[PDB]
Amino acid sequence: AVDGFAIGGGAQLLLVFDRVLASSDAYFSLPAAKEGIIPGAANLRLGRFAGPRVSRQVILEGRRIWAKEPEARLLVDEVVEPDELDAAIERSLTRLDGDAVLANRRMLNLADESPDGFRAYMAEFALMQALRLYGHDVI
Amino acid sequence: DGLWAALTEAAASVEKLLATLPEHGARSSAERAEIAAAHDAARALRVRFLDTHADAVYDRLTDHRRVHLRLAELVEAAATAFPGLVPTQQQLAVERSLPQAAKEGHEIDQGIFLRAVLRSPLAGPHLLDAMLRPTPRALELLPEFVRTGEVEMEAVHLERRDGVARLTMCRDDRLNAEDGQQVDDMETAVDLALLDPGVRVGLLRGGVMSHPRYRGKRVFSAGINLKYLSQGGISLVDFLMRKELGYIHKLVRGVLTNDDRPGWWHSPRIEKPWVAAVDGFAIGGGAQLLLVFDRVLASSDAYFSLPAAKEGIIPGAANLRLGRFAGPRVSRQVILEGRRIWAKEPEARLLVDEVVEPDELDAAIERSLTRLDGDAVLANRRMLNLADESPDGFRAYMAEFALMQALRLYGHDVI
Amino acid sequence: DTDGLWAALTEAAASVEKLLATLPEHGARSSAERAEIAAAHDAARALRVRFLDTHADAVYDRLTDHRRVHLRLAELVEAAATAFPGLVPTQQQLAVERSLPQAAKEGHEIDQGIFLRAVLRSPLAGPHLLDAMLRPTPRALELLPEFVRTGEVEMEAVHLERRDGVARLTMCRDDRLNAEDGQQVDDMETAVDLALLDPGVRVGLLRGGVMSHPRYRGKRVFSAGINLKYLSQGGISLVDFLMRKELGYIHKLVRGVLTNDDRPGWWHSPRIEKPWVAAVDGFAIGGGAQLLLVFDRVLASSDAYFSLPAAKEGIIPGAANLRLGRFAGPRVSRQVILEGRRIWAKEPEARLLVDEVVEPDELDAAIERSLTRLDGDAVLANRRMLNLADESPDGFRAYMAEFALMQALRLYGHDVI
Amino acid sequence: DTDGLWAALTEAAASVEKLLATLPEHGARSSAERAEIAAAHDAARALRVRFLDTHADAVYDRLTDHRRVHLRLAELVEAAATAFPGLVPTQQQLAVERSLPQAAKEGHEIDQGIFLRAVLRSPLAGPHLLDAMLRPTPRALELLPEFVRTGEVEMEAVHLERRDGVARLTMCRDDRLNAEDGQQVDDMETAVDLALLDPGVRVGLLRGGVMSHPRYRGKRVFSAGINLKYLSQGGISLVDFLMRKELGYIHKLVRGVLTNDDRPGWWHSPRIEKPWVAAVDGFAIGGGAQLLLVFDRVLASSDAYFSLPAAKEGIIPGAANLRLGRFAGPRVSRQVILEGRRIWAKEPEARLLVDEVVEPDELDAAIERSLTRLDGDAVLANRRMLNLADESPDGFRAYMAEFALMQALRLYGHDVI
Ligand SMILES: CC(C)(COP(=O)(O)OP(=O)(O)OC[C@H]1O[C@@H](n2cnc3c(N)ncnc32)[C@H](O)[C@@H]1OP(=O)(O)O)[C@@H](O)C(=O)NCCC(=O)NCCNC(=O)Cc1cc(O)cc(O)c1
Ligand SMILES: CC(C)(COP(=O)(O)OP(=O)(O)OC[C@H]1O[C@@H](n2cnc3c(N)ncnc32)[C@H](O)[C@@H]1OP(=O)(O)O)[C@@H](O)C(=O)NCCC(=O)NCCNC(=O)Cc1cc(O)cc(O)c1
Ligand SMILES: CC(C)(COP(=O)(O)OP(=O)(O)OC[C@H]1O[C@@H](n2cnc3c(N)ncnc32)[C@H](O)[C@@H]1OP(=O)(O)O)[C@@H](O)C(=O)NCCC(=O)NCCNC(=O)Cc1cc(O)cc(O)c1
Repeated sequence: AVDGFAIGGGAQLLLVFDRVLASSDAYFSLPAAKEGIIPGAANLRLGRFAGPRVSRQVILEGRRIWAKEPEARLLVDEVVEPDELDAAIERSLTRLDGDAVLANRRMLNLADESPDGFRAYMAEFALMQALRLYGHDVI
Repeated sequence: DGLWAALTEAAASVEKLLATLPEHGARSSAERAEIAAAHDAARALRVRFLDTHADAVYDRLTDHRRVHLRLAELVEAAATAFPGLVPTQQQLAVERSLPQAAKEGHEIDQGIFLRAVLRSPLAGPHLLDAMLRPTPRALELLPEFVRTGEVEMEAVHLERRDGVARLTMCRDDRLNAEDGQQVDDMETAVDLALLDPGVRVGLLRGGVMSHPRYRGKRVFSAGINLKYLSQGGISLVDFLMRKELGYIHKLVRGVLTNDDRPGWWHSPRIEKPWVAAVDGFAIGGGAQLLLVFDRVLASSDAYFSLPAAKEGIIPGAANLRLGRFAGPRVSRQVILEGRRIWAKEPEARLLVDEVVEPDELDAAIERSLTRLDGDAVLANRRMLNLADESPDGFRAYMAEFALMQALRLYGHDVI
Repeated sequence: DTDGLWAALTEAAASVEKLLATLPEHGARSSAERAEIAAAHDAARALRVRFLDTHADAVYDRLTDHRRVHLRLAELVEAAATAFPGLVPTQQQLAVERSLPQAAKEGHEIDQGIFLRAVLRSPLAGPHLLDAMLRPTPRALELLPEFVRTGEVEMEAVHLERRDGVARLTMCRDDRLNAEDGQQVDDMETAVDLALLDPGVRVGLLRGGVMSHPRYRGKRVFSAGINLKYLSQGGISLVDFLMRKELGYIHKLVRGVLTNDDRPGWWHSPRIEKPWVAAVDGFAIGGGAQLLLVFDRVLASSDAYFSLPAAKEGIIPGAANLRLGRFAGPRVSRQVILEGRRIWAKEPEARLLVDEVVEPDELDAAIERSLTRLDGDAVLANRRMLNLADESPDGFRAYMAEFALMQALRLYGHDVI
Repeated sequence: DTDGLWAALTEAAASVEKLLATLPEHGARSSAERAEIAAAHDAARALRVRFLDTHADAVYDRLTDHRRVHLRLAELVEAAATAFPGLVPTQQQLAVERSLPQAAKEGHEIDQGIFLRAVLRSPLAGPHLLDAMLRPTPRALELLPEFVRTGEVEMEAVHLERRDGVARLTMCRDDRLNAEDGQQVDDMETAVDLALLDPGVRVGLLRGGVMSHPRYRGKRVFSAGINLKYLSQGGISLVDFLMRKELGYIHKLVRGVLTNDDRPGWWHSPRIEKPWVAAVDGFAIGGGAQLLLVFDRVLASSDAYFSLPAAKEGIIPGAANLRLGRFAGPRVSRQVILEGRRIWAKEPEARLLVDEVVEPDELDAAIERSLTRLDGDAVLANRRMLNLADESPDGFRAYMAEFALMQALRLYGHDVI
């Protein structure tokens, strides 16, 4: 559930949950673009959520999607006024209970992101990131 | 006929129980029920008298539509020339002293009056024309403003620059929360802006806020001051009416000037294009005004509402305009169900023109003012308004408002 | 008299009077026999107009003791018939007419059309006749007390109910998909009237009940429009249905009912008005979808649509021509009306007439939460203000004037049938 | 008459007449000499107004034997000139004014603007001058028979052609991408009267024919704005084009043509109207897109765009300021009219001027299939009732009245040139 805002790792995590809720006053970004480091596994996942086009407007040009703009539905599931977010949230948890969800979830992930896919990506990350750490402009 | 005195004994009885009874708050139940019944018979009579004698009453107060009188002036003049028809200065004074919760609702009479006046195809266009003429305090500070280029006033901060009359809502305490003193600095900011030959385009925005929840950030407006509302600080006439017949109307049609300066035959009114920029949010009157500018800009983090729906009062002339902006369907989701359109949701484009990130709003705004310069804009603007909202349309609406609002003022739940 | 028209008209008709009297019924109609009856009619109706263009207010003043007695449509046209023979059909003529094969009638209702129009075009009569069809009907004034004590009233077309401060109206014609006719128009006005008066009703509700016909069994439909049956046969009445609907209850939903100078606060609120909510199941077609443009809040179920179908050969769909515009734009409206387009609840342009489009298994819940959001005494004030800005008393009056003679024309235009 | 506002005016026109006749030719004039002649015009025009605010109906009654003779714009202003010297330019002065460049003209048209504005504000002469403009023109009337015969007219601008009940208009001006001008407007109205009085036509269609200019060779092109070069050069007549085309043919596409009490049913339909379908190829700029705001069905190509370019330095974009808001809302219409926005065929908001958008490949078949959906009778009785609610008689006239003098002032505004 997103209150206020999801910037950076905050946003990165939203690409791994089964259901994302956010109050209408929210927005999301990774706006480390011109100087910051690589935003984790976002470069690996944001693609499958909002295409290569948006994916780059976000991560490369530093754009941010506002909770209420149409394109926010590529990342979030539900968007409601903060003074009803609580119930939106509760009524949410009770919908993913059954063991039917455990199975379907599990297959869906097997399709979205696979073992080789994550491994290959995390490999290059290990180094790429290192270097991006000790890089003049990020420092 | 003999309607007058009829009305008179009516205000008579009322005047009576106006002393015999104990302070409001300790009456009972044929105590209350009796004053209440009284008033009704009186106000009921105030109406019948005016339905047939408004034009007369108006003619006597203005030497037959020969002297333009602003709202305050007109109602006052009405009081001393027709005791019982509308409250006197002092009478109101007693009222304003008490808290909006315990008043006898004497404003409702001004509501019944001002209504009948605007309902006439003779008096109404005149009371209106009269509320379009430059405000004295404005003609007072004009020369000083023209030479200075800067006028500092409690709620508003005017400033001419590059041909722009930039107004800046600066309640560095209270989120520009409107109040009948702002409605004054505001109507003066507009006039000066319109009469300053050096101004071509107007700009309305919010200054930086001092309050902790918003220190260092601009805020457009938080609607009306809910506080003074309960306390008895929101004048039906001096604020709620003066507001819609005063500056807000000027932003549409301009300042009715005196036959002086070449062109008056084709343009008795000086109008200019205005541009509103929204920072943070436009709640209430803040939002209401956005339905009258030539160009609205807003940072992507903004939203708008009038979310007085289940208890509050009528949101000004919104009920009259929001329709033409977003259909009867949305119009009601906003005003009736209390919904708010977020700057970035698609439906925000029914109200705003441009929406950009706050760290580029400044340029979006500048590049905006330079686009409404030519005299081609003055003409096209003027015709567009003639189509969108017409004279009869506004008059009819403002009429019923005069009363409807009055009553919505002294209504249990709003209080 | 002086004018002269009253005699020209009095004779012009006198002619038709005879000509009809002599010639046989229709179809026998030798032949250009008709061209004569034709011309007779045209010269007569042409005269009915000129007379009223200059004497409507008078004629109206005599029928209502100078705008001093409120008379409903039926009453007014009847009163007109006996006091100005030739101007408008008599209870009898209409009888003869209302018992023939629509496609073979002289078209006397057209006379009723020329009257309703001139009467509404007048800024004198106009307001008065309409404030007369603001006023609550007798049937309801009569039924009110039992309603206040019971909270239940089973009528033929509608089923009224008071539950939780909500006037639940339920168009219940399951045999025809809530078709349309004078009894329906009579039950709806009565029902609406009862709602508006019941000091126990804060908000109104209109939904269709479950249908019993085999095509849509178990489910419920909002309305399937005007009963075509009864228009073919003849006999969708121009005055007891078409005009009544628009000036009576449909207009009450917008301005409330007009009460006598009884209660305290009349001087300021002569009419009792409350918000209304309409929920759509299955569909609204025809008159049904016409109503949608008068409701404060509106729900439909995902899998329905809204259309006014008669594009190429039907009639005029009431005030949908004065209202759709304000709702979806000049192109939308001409699409819906002129080219019979249909809109589905789940398509974008649907949010132009619908406030919420909710899965059928969730509709009950949505409806119930909306009835709880239009409570206040502010919502009543903001409602009255908004309707004033949308549909000014004048615009409506004007549109109804022409509609009465135009719908009348369309009600007989040979093609219609 | 007695209040002698006329002698003031008369008196004033002289001070102008003297100053001109005794001061050097325009550009030869000194700063002071400029300020003086200019001061005289203002005092004169200022007086032209005051006189008419109180005597328009009179002046109008004398020029038309008390609203008893319908006179078109040209006729009326001419008649006004000879019967009230000083009120409005004579044919001669208009002749001279034309001889020069916009900006050495004394701007006499402004007077015709003050005149036309006074007449239209009058609830008496207003609707009367407007009915005279709806009457069919002498040229059209002249050609009505040969059109009924041949089924084809071919004027310098348009090219009319009956075909299946369709009055196919085609603004063929390949030389200029169909830039409006004085003649173009004449043929347009003639072409529209023809389509309206020819019983053979049921549905009219406006479309731009193939171009002949190298840049566009081979492609059809709806419209490319008003003929500029004349705005520079002095061909745009405030009356014979700007006003005519609004009060004339463009208004006939809405209400049709007012006939005489000839054929039967005139008592209920004094005007003959029919549906229209414009089709946009390439683009629709200026006056062109102004036309789309009154059609019954707009077809547009995929590559087409719409705009009202007369933004920064120009003249009012026609009754567009009266209609645009109704199709796109106050924030649309200003973006388009004030800021100069341009709407493309394939973008979302194009659906709020256009009904269909199809690839040039198939636009041709599409236009056809729609030409056969407005055939109906209700499609006349729906059309007519929609246009009444869309744009009121008062509403339109109010606009026109202020347009006449606001636009007259634009022709001469310094920027425009
Ligand atoms: C805007 C808010 C949501 C901000 O929430 P926060 O971030 O929670 O800030 P807050 O801590 O609440 O407020 C910041 C600060 O501003 C003050 N503030 C905020 N809103 C107001 C208003 N409306 N008045 C006065 N002071 C205000 C608030 O009191 C705080 O100072 P403190 O009380 O000392 O703490 C909140 O302030 C709020 O809900 N205000 C209610 C807004 C409102 O409902 N206005 C009602 C509008 N109703 C009309 O305009 C009616 C109207 C107006 C007209 O002009 C004409 C007409 O015909 C009809
Ligand atoms: C709704 C439908 C599409 C349903 O299709 P199906 O699922 O195919 O059901 P059906 O088998 O056709 O009909 C089910 C059932 O309802 C009956 N039914 C359905 N519609 C009607 C109508 N309109 N009248 C009478 N009975 C009807 C139908 O006759 C069936 O019973 P049977 O005849 O014995 O079989 C169909 O019934 C239909 O097309 N109805 C036409 C709807 C229509 O065009 N109404 C016209 C509306 N035109 C107006 O309201 C004009 C108007 C009304 C006003 O109120 C005011 C005004 O000023 C103008
Ligand atoms: C359409 C264009 C963008 C086309 O660009 P291109 O492909 O670059 O073609 P061009 O080479 O410029 O023009 C092709 C050809 O058509 C001629 N042409 C194009 N537009 C015009 C106009 N408006 N007038 C005359 N001739 C024209 C142009 O002069 C060329 O011939 P040449 O001059 O000999 O070369 C261009 O022609 C253009 O910008 N025209 C300006 C369009 C314009 O602004 N019209 C102004 C509209 N303003 C109104 O209608 C105001 C109005 C009209 C009314 O009817 C009523 C009313 O109340 C108010």
